[PDB]
Amino acid sequence: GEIITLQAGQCGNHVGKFLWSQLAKEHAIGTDGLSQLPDSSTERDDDTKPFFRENSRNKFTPRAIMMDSEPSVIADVENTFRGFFDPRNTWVASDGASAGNSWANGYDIGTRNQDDILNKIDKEIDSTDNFEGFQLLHSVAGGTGSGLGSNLLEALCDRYPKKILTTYSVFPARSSEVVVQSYNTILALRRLIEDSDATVVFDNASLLNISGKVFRNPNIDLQHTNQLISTIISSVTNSIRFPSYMYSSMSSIYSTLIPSPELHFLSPSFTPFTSDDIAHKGHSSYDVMLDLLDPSNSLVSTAMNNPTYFNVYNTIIGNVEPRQISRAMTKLQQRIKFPSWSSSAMHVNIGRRSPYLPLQPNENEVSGMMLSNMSTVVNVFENACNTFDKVFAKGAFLNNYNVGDLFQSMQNVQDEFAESREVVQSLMEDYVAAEQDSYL
Amino acid sequence: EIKSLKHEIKELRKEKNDTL
Ligand SMILES: Nc1nc2c(ncn2[C@@H]2O[C@H](COP(=O)(O)OP(=O)(O)O)[C@@H](O)[C@H]2O)c(=O)[nH]1
Repeated sequence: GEIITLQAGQCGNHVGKFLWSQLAKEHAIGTDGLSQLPDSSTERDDDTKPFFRENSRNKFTPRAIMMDSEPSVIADVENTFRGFFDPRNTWVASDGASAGNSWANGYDIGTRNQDDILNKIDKEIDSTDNFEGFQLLHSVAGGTGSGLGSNLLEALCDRYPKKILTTYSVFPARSSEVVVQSYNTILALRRLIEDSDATVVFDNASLLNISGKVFRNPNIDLQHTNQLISTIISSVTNSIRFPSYMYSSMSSIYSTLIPSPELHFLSPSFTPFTSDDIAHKGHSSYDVMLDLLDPSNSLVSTAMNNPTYFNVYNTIIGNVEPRQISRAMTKLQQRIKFPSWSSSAMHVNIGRRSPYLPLQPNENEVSGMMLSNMSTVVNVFENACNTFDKVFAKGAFLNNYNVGDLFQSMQNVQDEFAESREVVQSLMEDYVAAEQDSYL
Repeated sequence: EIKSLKHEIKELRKEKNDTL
């Protein structure tokens, strides 16, 4: 089962850089792309193929495709990792969109160059045999990045019906100049609504809070947000990168979490034990399962008032004791609440620690993370909706950026924005209907 | 954002000096 990763935008490129750094340091690859084991004759206890390609000279090539419009930022990853990434997998533009532009120019450029991108992804697909699905990594605030991501997602979903699509979206924190970024994000969401099968979102406020809580002298920690995102994705993909008893595919993971394709919005959580002062707050799996329910550990700043849980799936890595998890689940079934029209959905995915990094092994040291389906996910949507619910009327500085597929045709732009807001309200209504227990 | 990036680089300098 091969997974094909795609990254969009400068933020997506940084996230991919940190992610591949963590993966290489966990699989003992290094900056060159050679084996770090003293003897190559011995067998391994994992499978690197689902994420890396293998050649005759023992060279590991990451099957990642990065998109960009200004090659200045995308060259740093190759300048730090010499010969690791394939230079033919990258794509760069020439005299495209403006700095900080809307999604419109990026979408136009994507529809212009979607042929060569499709040919490249096809020539990268034909390199393997057992192909499972795609992964996308980007943000909704950036214009060109979100446009290219939306175009590629539409192409993938309407060309490949039997392949899974999982997306990672980065959302900006509540600020002043984000009035236009969220304005453009409103329509960028449209593609994630109908095309994405599984998706996770990240907010910058909670990331900065976790950074200020963990790292010293916290001033600006965008790199630490990248580290947290990479750690979350690596802990998610750990259960497939290292074989286990039950879970060996992304579909088996997502089947126990994603209901009918209108509630596939998930919120992640992670133990303060990072993966980059780390020896503290790592007592036991008991305390991990306890503080996994802490709202301060959530990756999105939400409110604590009898939260409604649809599905919960937690993964714990390390040497775990059964009695701790037994008692933890025994009391969490009483503490956590869920709607009465469904059944309790809580799952554990005890995994394996990487037997290739010189870790500090303890008898009870473990780490943990948890994904959940929440109804409070609509709050981050309302935080952007209330902004443009009152400014779109005049549109003085909104129409200047030419937010639309056509130029100066405000009628079609208004039609697109109206239908986007209507489908957003439809998602909100579908969520509140399941929350209100109307079917009961 | 340039000043923010420079101050992140200052964070990295302080960390590497602590390691030194
Ligand atoms: N995930 C992530 N996102 C970031 C980070 N730093 C900034 N961002 C956001 O990601 C967006 C990326 O915009 P981008 O597509 O690069 O704009 P462009 O340079 O004009 O193409 C910005 O609007 C930022 O708000 C980071 O460290 N991680």
